[PDB]
Amino acid sequence: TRPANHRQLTFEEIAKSAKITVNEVELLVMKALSVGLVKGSIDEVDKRVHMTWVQPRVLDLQQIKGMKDRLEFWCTDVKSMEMLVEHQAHDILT
Amino acid sequence: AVQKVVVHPLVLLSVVDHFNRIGKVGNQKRVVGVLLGSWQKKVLDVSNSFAVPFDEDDKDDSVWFLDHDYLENMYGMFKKVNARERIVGWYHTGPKLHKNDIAINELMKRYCPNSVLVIIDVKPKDLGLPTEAYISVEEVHDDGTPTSKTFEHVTSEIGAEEAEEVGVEHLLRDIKDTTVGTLSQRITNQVHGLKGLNSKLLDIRSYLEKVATGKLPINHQIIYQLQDVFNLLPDVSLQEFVKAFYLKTNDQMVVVYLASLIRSVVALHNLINNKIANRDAEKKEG
Amino acid sequence: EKLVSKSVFPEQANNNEWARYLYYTGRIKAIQLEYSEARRTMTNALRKAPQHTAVGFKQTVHKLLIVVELLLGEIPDRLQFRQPSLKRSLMPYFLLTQAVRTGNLAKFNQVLDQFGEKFQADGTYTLIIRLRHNVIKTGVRMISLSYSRISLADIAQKLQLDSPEDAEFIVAKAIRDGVIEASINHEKGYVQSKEMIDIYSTREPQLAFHQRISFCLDIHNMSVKAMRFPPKS
Amino acid sequence: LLKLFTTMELMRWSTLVEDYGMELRKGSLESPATDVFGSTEEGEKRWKDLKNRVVEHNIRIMAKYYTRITMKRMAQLLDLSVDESEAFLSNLVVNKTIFAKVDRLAGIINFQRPKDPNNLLNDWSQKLNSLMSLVNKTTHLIAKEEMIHN
Amino acid sequence: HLNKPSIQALIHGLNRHYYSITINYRKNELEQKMLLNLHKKSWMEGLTLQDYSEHCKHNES
Amino acid sequence: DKKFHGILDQGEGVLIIFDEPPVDKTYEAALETIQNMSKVVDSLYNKAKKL
Repeated sequence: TRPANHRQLTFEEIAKSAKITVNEVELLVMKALSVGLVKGSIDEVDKRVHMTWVQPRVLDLQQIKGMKDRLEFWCTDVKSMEMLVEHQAHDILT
Repeated sequence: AVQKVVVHPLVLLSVVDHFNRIGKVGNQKRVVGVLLGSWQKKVLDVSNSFAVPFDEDDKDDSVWFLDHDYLENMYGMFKKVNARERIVGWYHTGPKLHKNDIAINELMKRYCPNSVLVIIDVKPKDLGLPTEAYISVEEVHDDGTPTSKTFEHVTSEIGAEEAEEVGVEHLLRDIKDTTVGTLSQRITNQVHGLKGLNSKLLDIRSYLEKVATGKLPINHQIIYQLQDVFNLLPDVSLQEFVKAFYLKTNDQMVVVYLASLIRSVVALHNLINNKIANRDAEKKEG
Repeated sequence: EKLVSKSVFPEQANNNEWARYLYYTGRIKAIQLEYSEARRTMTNALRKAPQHTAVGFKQTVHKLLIVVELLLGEIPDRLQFRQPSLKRSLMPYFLLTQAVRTGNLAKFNQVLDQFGEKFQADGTYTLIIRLRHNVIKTGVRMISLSYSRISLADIAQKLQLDSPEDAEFIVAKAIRDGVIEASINHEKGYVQSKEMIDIYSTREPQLAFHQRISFCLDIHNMSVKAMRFPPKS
Repeated sequence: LLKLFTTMELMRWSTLVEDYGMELRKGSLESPATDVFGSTEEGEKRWKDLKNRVVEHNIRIMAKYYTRITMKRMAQLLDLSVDESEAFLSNLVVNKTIFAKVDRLAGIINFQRPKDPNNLLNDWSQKLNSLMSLVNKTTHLIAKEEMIHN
Repeated sequence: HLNKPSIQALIHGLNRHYYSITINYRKNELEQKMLLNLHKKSWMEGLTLQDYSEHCKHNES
Repeated sequence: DKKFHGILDQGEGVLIIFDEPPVDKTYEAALETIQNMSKVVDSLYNKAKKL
């Protein structure tokens, strides 16, 4: 549910969702990352668990609909930068 | 499992010939043939092929005929000519698989159990890689779904052994690009990459639209793999990376600057040397 | 000032001329109160002087450069005043630049009283008059270049400003006018200087390399472009 | 007890002794205790070494996963005081057991190595190379399902 | 054109018992395009950034 | 004396240990080259005097 860019998770937000005290959100992520359900890293000075995923989940129509809408944006940018290169370097493009 | 099916240049140049042989008179869809080649650790080497009389009907999509004796006798001759080739699969130039592929593949399984079908899109000449290699697997689909035949995919790559390589290199000899690349060709290598990445992303979008609009079945697998690619993005906006990018971009500009200066002083020196050259010859003419 | 505004000086112009136009524009810009650009053109105009032929032009430009620089808050280069050709010519300005760094207004007025009249002939008296009521800026720069959190009351002590309140307008004004890069936190009366960053990790070095490479490449084109291969005889 | 030392998870010593101390040290008729952790002088030293061995493994799991764990929170997680835990980490770093830089000022035990620019972008490049591979592999799988589900 | 009598052959009987016939290859489109794939790179290539560790070493070198 | 790479900050009573990054030879080869090409541009002048 993270917005992707804000892949960090404040200790409070994790502790509030699972109604688990902050002292054990530290160990909960410790497990979940232990079995192989995550490939992130844990911070304690800030206690935001930086997250990087290699464990995907099954999808849903709305999830896929949402996943495609993001991808339409991605190809829009990939198309735009392609034009800004082909047009720019037309003489050299050869 | 076959990690790769390296298709040699000669096969795709006989298939093209095979398509032309027939389509020129008997206008028809995919032309089916047999694919010979030597095995390796896991990478199947395709080194030659031949045609097999194949006739099909758009009705019932199972009134076909792939000759057995012609396939048997042909290979009887070829093992005589060269003995390192065993029948390893079949090829058809129809860009989209047919309903007849599974049944016919079962046949070619009678000659090579690990049979791989390589679809050569002879007609198209496009982004690239005109070969698509497929296997046959019958699994319980772990995740509780009907069983069926299906064609699993195997990575395809086009390579060349020494002998064909010499022939191919001369065979073009009029459109080959310089191997050095040079600035002109390197940049075109990137406008080409951008066009592809968009093209691949657009095939992804259409399918996601199809699953989104229901017209296609939610794979439930490989569907979230595309979700894997969607998490592996860089997130460049991160400050610590933003600093580290300017450093390397700045680390390189000071070399293009030193490169630029050397090319300038050499340029001026060449004009001064030339200005002396024509001037000295100018006075010396008198 | 108008004529230069609409007119465009041919870029592919004689070095001799390019040097001249830069001085006249520098003179115009300096009077128009566009100081910062006055230095950039005048220093560039000086750089284009015909090495050692024009003892005069270098004399006058240095005359404006020294006065132009002072009004902007920069103490000019000392190697100037010792040079042979400009030694006695700029010595009249010498006593001035010493005055500004000393900030001894009484000394500054004394010089204008004596050497001031000579300035008029050079066509600079007016610019010096600007300085007399602008000597405070540099000392505001000197304080901002060395101190990084100087309390306002301290600024008043080290710049001779009459009151701690008076400096605030001058301290801000120098801050306001971009002679400093500091922020006056009035909550507790301290002129914080800007925390300088690691530029090499920011985009400044790349931009400086671009203007450099564009000119370097252009030099190659200009050299190659002419190359004046005589029509093969 | 064997599994805990192969389980890549934090194992609190006080939990371990409270859970396995009686069965191991004291023993019983059903559990024939061993002389390794007996009350003898040499046994007790082994018991101190078990607390040392347990602490080290908690360190490695700390090093593998954490990046910046404050000294106190690290102290609580090893069952040591602020000072001792500092020494134990220091003895490890000096012996090159693990990589730690105890920023004693703020109580920070940063683990991640300094990030050189050549690696930072290179790691990003590896992400993109894998992503480009996924896009093709997912495309082929997409072109597969369009063919089969005609 | 296309050749001159090769010496390493003129000795083994040419224009004396066997003569050469100009050899010309009927390559046509739809065949060159399929051979161009022999060394063709791919979309991924051209966006791979090299690696900076050996790039910095190479630039320095 | 360049014994160990660090710095003593007095306002916090701390010794900031750190690692010295290399001298990035590439920039040293460029700075030496700039002076090199600075000398060649001079010798171009002399060819220019001949006119």
